[PDB]
Amino acid sequence: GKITFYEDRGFQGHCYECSSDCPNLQPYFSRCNSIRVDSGCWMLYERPNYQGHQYFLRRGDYPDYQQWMGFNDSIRSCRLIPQHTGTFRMRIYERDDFRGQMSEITDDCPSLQDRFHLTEVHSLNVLEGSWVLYEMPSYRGRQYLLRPGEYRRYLDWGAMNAKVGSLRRVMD
Repeated sequence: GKITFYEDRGFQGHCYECSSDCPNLQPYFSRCNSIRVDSGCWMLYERPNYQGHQYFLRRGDYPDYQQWMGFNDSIRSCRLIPQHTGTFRMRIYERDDFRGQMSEITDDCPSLQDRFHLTEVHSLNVLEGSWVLYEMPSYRGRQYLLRPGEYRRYLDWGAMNAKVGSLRRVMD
């Protein structure tokens, strides 16, 4: 994977090229107002150690931070997301700790409201592949990376509430 961070918009100013996970990008650049992703699927984070607002980016040019639905120009850590192939799989649950009704999801869902008549998910279990959870339908709003593993409370994917609008498999 290869991603380049620019301090100013329109691919101007001090920049930095990255090809791996980095838990603290501050030793390399101070702010980010545009990005070129040459390859790889990336999750970017507002704060060091993969904290704060999260943003999903794939190959392409992003001339302003609005293009990754940014809240501000802070990008201080990043993950190169492993690219799974074949069946992605996750189980979603109505209640904490894998309780309540369970639904299995093995494809993209642009509206959990349309598919399940749900506005919230309170726990989920990611069995295969990485995913991005979105606050709003059609892959909009706040974003949260779901790697394989257990998420027994919504707090575990970094959200401040259980609102879930859409879910996307991380694919190139």
